[PDB]
Amino acid sequence: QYLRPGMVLLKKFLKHDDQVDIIRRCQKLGIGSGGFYTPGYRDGGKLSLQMMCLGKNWDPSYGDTRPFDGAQPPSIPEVFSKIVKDAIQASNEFLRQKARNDVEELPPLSPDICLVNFYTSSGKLGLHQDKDETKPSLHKGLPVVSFSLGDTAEFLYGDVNDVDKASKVDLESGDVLIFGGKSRLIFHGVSRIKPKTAPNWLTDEAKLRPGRLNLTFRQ
Ligand SMILES: O=C(O)CCC(=O)C(=O)O
Ligand SMILES: [Mn+2]
Repeated sequence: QYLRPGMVLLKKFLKHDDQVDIIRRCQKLGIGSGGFYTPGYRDGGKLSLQMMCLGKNWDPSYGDTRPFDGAQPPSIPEVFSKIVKDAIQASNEFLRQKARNDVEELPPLSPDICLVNFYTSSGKLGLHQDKDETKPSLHKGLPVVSFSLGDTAEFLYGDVNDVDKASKVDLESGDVLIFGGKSRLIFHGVSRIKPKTAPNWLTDEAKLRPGRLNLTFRQ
């Protein structure tokens, strides 16, 4: 649960039907206009990764359409935003209960982007900061809220671009991870996808392919 100031991991936060619904909506959004593509560049490097944005588009920074094909991203489903807000509320309640030092509290989020990352089993994403948001967003420490579904990721995090100084946590299917405030500019990334770790009920009900779906909400 508490990983460092303003960084909370909510285990198995996503409900059954919400996990299925997320996958089904992403499968459909993923094949249409503004769907998944293989990025030519990601800060930190990458392997076996495809992405698509909902809300604002995030290109190699932010815009209304993808330059390479002109497609407008699908908007962020209202259910996704609701679950983001619930995660932030639950984290703030936890932080209030944990207070001994200042009381910690994460800023609210009204996300206008969702980056959807899909990793196959050989997937990885190198260490980087989420630093492309506007200066006021960053200065306010508005959090990043990350959903995990499917196979488990080994997620690295730390203060610098060196794995030797990074911590590791597993992000398992259903987990929501939040980093804001003093943790907003952590270096972070995905070192490994653990094969064959997605819950069977999810693979079966959502017809989920091998790998991991991440949704990362910001601004
Ligand atoms: O897949 C993850 O959990 C990391 C997502 C991420 O850091 C990003 O795409 O900016
Ligand atoms: Mn990131």
